Amino acid sequence: VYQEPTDPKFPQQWYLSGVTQRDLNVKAAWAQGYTGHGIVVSILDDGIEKNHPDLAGNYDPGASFDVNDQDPDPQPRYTQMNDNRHGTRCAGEVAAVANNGVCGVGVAYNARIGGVRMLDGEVTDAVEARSLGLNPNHIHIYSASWGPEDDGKTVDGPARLAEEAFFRGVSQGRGGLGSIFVWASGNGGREHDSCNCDGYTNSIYTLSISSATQFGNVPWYSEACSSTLATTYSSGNQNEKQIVTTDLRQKCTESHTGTSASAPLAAGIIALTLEANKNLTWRDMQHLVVQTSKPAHLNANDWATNGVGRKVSHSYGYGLLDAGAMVALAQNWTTVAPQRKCIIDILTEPKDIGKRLEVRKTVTACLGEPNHITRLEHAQARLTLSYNRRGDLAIHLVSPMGTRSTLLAARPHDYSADGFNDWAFMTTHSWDEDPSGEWVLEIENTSEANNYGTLTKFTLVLYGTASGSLVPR
Amino acid sequence: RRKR
Ligand SMILES: [Ca+2]
Ligand SMILES: [Ca+2]
Ligand SMILES: [Ca+2]
Ligand SMILES: [Cl-]
Ligand code: NA
Ligand code: NA
Ligand code: NA
Repeated sequence: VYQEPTDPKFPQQWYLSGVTQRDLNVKAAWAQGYTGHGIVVSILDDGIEKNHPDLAGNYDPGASFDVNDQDPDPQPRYTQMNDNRHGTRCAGEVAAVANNGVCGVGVAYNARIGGVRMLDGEVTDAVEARSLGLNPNHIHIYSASWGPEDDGKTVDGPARLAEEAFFRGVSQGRGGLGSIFVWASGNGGREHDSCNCDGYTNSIYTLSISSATQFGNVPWYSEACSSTLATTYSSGNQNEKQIVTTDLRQKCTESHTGTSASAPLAAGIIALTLEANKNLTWRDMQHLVVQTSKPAHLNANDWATNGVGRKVSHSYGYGLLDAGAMVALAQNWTTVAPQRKCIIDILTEPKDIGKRLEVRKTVTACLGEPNHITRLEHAQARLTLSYNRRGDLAIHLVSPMGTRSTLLAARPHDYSADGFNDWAFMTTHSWDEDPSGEWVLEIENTSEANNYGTLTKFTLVLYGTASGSLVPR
Repeated sequence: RRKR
């Protein structure tokens, strides 16, 4: 009979378990025997308090480095403002020690936990790459609660070294099974930011995780976009509870908040899942998340049923992670087929955008070729366009099965005249659909202004396989 | 360039 943790703050970790069902169903995974033993998670952040009384027992120097000062020790830099507390808070969510009379517990409270000190300084492309590519045959899961500015006017993503680190990680990392990169989808809700304008969350190589409040609502800071894959609980209003974790200076906090708290909880659940089947590939893990995540009682006005019967929202992806379902489904999972990539150049000539532009194209998805895809994973619309005020644009993509993905919603603060330069807008919402057939791209001016521009390139990039489908939900 |  499984005995739940006795830690003093465990009863306040409402998101881990409860009679109420507003939780991540983590105790169910613990009771199946999965607590994270043998899995290694690294927090890419501003450092980790490696001697914290609730982290020391799980701390792994092999999962750690200090990229900012070029040494092995990721200890945070202590200041009066406690600026560098952020990574320690994230680490305790994953792997705070259980049953030791201190604070609460991590989701994967027997996993090994490290940190890369890389945010406390100028975060260059090289800094990111050295962090994302740290010890990739030892670290299984990387958690990143950071990214480009959430001002609602930035379009930015990994530069060359960081993108090379992503491809090296998913291709050769973890013994060729692929590093697992977990990303917080963003805090730009108040600025009406879109997480598709963030190349880290928008990457197919990251599991981008959004947030829900305790009462099941879209938090004020949440960013909506089609690249988000799933959701974990985090903070909301001041009547809703927050996240309990390890704090700087060997303290315990019950007020960890924002998108920053959601990615580590997902990383911990993924750690439990990897313990249940260490042979899972980076793509396997995304399939598991898609199949097991739960929309129920998450409130959003944009819930839609996709072509294979799954509910999907731009605020939540496929819904809340469900640790018990993840670990159960993982145990007998059959490895997915190798990933195929079908490139379809859509345009035969540039197209003036004007007030509204619709581009329709019927595709065969590489029929007859070795990269034929009948079972979609990620899809990208790689767009090159000029426009006089970028944030007035709304962009939608409709799949042959009728699933309408918002690639870009209006961003009131984005005044840029720089347009999009082969920007790979990504959607998860057509996962497992057959991509053969008519795709529709819609670009529209959401303002009354007389805006102007031209779409010069639209590449539809399909990823997926040609085997192994489930009967639709 | 990058933010917590
Ligand atoms: Ca150091
Ligand atoms: Ca503890
Ligand atoms: Ca953002
Ligand atoms: Cl590729
Ligand atoms: Na590989
Ligand atoms: Na992603
Ligand atoms: Na079709």
